[PDB]
Amino acid sequence: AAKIEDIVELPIKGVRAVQSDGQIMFLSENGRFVISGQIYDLWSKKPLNTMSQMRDVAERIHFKSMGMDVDTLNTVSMGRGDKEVVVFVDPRCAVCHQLMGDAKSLVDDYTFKFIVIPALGAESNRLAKNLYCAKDKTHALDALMNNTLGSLPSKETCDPGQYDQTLLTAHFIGIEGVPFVVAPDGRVSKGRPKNLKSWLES
Amino acid sequence: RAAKIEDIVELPIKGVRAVQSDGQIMFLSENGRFVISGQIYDLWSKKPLNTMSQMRDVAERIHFKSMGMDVDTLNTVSMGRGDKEVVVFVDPRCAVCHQLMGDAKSLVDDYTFKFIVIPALGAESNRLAKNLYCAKDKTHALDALMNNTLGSLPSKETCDPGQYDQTLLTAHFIGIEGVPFVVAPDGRVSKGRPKNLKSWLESA
Repeated sequence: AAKIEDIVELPIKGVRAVQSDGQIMFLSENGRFVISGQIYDLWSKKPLNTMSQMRDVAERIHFKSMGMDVDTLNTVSMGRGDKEVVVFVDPRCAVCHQLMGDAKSLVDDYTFKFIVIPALGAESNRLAKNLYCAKDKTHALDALMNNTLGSLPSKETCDPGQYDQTLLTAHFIGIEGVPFVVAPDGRVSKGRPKNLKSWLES
Repeated sequence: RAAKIEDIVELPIKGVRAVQSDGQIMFLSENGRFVISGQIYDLWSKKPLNTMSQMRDVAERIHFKSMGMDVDTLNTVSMGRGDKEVVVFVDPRCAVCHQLMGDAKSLVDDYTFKFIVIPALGAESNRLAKNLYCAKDKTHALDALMNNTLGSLPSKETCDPGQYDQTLLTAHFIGIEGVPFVVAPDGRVSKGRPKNLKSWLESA
């Protein structure tokens, strides 16, 4: 337990990994600062040594490698396929509803984890709570998909705060917007894929 | 040498803290996902930052001369006679800015103020900022800026610096935020008007 003697917030709003002359350096967004050295992904517990690895953290999210179990979040599952797809959705998000529709034709190859987050506020919170508190989750999936979550029978003792953990977690780990799809190989789609089936195969 | 850049990746990092522990200074991202171990260099001032005072310095201070930025080359008007230069970024329609420039008049024996005009509030401020820049006779610029009469300053015959103000772009790039924005002689910044300008201006 080494103590931190001092901490200073630097005027850096962004960082690029830049490869040149057998080295990878870290250059700030307005180009004021360059850092020479080694970067370590504390969440996945590994050094990033190659540009493929830099590309990987920009492009992919590996929940298991980072020790994040999505089933512990406000999650409903659809399908029984051997490859797992993650989708962050708002209960009121129509594009999300459409995505969940396209996914029904894919349940033989994939198991979709729909992570419900009240990204759109107000009524979305009330809905996400109804999902989180529903007694019989076997009907949660259908209610989420039909925007009928409001009617779901609640557990007697279930009253979360307004700051939804799944939302906080998503915000924290860098999930932006809904729907947000993470393919089995970790590739992220910020929005609904043009064609879900093809996008999913790699 | 020189060598080409083979590859570039934008990393998911929105902020960086310098963190001192066990005799080294590490660079930790805003959500704690990444730590960079190694050496940071201020490319604008052309020096290594090796200590926490030096980290604090880039956090707290802006040193124009050291970064090769001559503020007199921006859209700038000067007031006063003092041996110490104070820099203030102002929008021509900014009431707080006007009040600051006003308080500054009582300090001209000790300081020379550089009022760098930026149309941060856009629209009508642009035309005013243009009018200053294109004023043929700059000896009346200070008074026009301070009396909010830049609209009437006679312009050079062929002068239209365009829709995007160079001073504004420069301020944005180097990270000057809001108006007024004060930089003391010792480089210390104030984002807003300091409570008392006179005392604040003295070295600290």
